[PDB]
Amino acid sequence: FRVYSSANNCTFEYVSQPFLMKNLREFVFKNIDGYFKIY
Amino acid sequence: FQPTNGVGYQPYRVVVLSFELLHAPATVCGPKKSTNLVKNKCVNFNFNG
Repeated sequence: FRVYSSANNCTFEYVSQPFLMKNLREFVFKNIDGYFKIY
Repeated sequence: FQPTNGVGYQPYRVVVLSFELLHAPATVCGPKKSTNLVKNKCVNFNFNG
């Protein structure tokens, strides 16, 4: 796990949805007026 | 201190929750207590605004 060392000062958190997923998985990300929309 | 400390000397627990609203998520709502639902009648509705 060579991702990160720590977090120190932090902000909003969310950890949930233990759900899984010849096949394709499209992904669209955008942020406007502070709302991070994902499709 | 003592179990029966008088006013002005006994412990004083305080909560000072601060109000703010800026570019940070402005998650401000109203005291909208949910009410009953009716149908088949001319009525005024507020569905999530």
